[PDB]
Amino acid sequence: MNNKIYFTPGPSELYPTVRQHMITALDEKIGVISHRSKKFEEVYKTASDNLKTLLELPSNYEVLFLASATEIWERIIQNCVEKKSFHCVNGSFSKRFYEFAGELGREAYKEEAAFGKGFYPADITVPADAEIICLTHNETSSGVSMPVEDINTFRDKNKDALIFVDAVSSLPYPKFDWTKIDSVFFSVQKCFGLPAGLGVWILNDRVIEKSKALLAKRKSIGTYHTIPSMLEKARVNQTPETPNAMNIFLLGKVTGDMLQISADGIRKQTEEKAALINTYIESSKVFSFGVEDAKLRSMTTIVANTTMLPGEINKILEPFDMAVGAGYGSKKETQIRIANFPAHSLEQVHKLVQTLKEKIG
Amino acid sequence: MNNKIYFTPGPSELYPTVRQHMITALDEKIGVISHRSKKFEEVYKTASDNLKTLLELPSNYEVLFLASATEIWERIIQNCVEKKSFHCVNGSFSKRFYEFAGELGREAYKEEAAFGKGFYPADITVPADAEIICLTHNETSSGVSMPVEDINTFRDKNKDALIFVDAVSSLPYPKFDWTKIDSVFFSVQKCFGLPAGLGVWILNDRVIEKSKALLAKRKSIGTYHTIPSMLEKARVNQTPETPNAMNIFLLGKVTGDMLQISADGIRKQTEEKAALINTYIESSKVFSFGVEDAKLRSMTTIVANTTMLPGEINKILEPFDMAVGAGYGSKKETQIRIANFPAHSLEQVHKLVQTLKEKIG
Repeated sequence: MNNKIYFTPGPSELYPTVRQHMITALDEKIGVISHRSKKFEEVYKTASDNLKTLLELPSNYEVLFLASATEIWERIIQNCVEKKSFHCVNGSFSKRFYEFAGELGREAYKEEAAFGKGFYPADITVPADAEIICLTHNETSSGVSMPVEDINTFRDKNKDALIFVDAVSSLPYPKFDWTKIDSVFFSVQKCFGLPAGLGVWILNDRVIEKSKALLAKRKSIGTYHTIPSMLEKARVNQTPETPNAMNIFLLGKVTGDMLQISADGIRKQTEEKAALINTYIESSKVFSFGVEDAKLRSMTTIVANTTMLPGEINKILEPFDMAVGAGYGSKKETQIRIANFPAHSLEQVHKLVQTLKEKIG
Repeated sequence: MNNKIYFTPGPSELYPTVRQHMITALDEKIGVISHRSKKFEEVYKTASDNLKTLLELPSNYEVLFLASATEIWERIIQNCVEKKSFHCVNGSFSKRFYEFAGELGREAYKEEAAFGKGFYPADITVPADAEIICLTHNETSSGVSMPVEDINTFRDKNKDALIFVDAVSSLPYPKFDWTKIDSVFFSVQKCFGLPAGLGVWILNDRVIEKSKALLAKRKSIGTYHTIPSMLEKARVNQTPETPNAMNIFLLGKVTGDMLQISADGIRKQTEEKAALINTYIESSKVFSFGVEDAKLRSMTTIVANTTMLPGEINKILEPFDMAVGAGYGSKKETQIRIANFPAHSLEQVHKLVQTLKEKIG
């Protein structure tokens, strides 16, 4: 029995109801039913509808299921970019997405900020010939966010561009204005508290139409995971290929649970936990903020500079059945990353902070 | 509690140990651990090694994990075909794979047999400029197989071509001669008895080298799921993106179970069940063979023509806690499809046949 609580930024601690929901999945033989069955269609619709409700999506948006967020990066470029994209790059994830454009033979503009820093939109312009704008709400590697108010400044910079937001390590925390962007995506092993194995692509009419326009130009936009392919199946509560039904099932159940709290309720809970952690960092003799600009510090993946090795910190936390993440990549010995996801309770965070205060200081 | 036994050809009845293995997964927090952790590397290696052992793969082959078999169709063409492929097409799955080539801008040769029929290699030639040969060991839509002895005839028809075999609905039944082909693939929701959400691509040095050659020619071969990308990670017991750890875990456990029986043992078990079913079809007043040539009838997905509607058959079977598949597509009212996978026991098949004999005849 693994009793350790993981404050790691994805995969992470499973949403607390997942165990019982998985037992239900096994009992109901969710893993056995046909992906073409009425029962599967019901499972699909529950997850799709619950996301639309939780995220308050308008009628011009659709929800599509894929294998991973990384897959979604690829599909965005294949379906929606003929020649050029524009990317805000400030860390490892936003950088990799930018790199995909070139690997796929496209030309990408890059607006870059140093690792540990964010963006100041007043200073940013977007070339007119950029077809899409790729923003990262939460750069998980560095702990920097692009708040919704900043995201909202991009629409007028290039009115015709399709705006995509990576909220992989933050949704459902940000509350988007769906009229100012065109698409958001995530995968389920971060704030949704599921095992990895499912990506979710939320996209609007403008995105769909762009894919259809490229296909009409006799450009290949893919195969099974073209937007039209996925859309045709989504309209009958299905997927083109046999999907990860277990996760679609679990997602509908967890989102149901989330709806009982409400998205705003979860947001408040997220903020209360972040405040506990940040208050401790304000006076810690070991930890300091990994991101200088307080407005741009992530509420969901809190990155702290540390004078102590993360390995040493985790060794101290082990007897207390807790673990935090180490810094990303080359920061693995100089920062920690504390996941603050819905799966993490106030009491768990309280225990973490108290333990850190007492044993690390 | 869903107590019905599903003889459906994928998804299908879970391997009998899956329930307890899933409980272990939950207990060990397999869904929580990092995909970059030593523990994950161990899980990965167990699944990879067990497949190499079970399938008796030689040293020039590697095992790669993807999201689905359908994804693998796409990746084969992207990574390995510059201009032209060759496909044997005799049903819905083999047809769709063939269609992907054109959707991706390639030109595909098609060797076609009617639905319900198979191939006679003596009569088949492969153009020299075909870069790959795509064979389907088990055409799940029609219940027709291409036995290994027939598969083996292709190597000399085009020595330089890469030979790919779709064994999605049959592995581990066929026993391939790995020197006469270059790659095989499957997904886990058929004979491996897992919930859907994992594809497996087994490929050799020749396949790997072709991908590297195309990339060198300055052709895009993809992004996260290029062969080199996947290979680099496979060599450290990882994947490029966050994968379906639950299924990688379950796959290693089930393959462990399978190894205790042995692949040849499972083959004998498969044959014994098929014989029970086929003996009944020989004298049934309702069922007849969906495939005329006995040599080409599938041992894993048995297709029978039926004078009774599958819906009526299943209504009769319902009180007995069993179900069979209906015919594929336009055959949904005139054929049934009986899955005979490792998950189905001799006693279960015996119960099915006895019930059919007694109630249908």
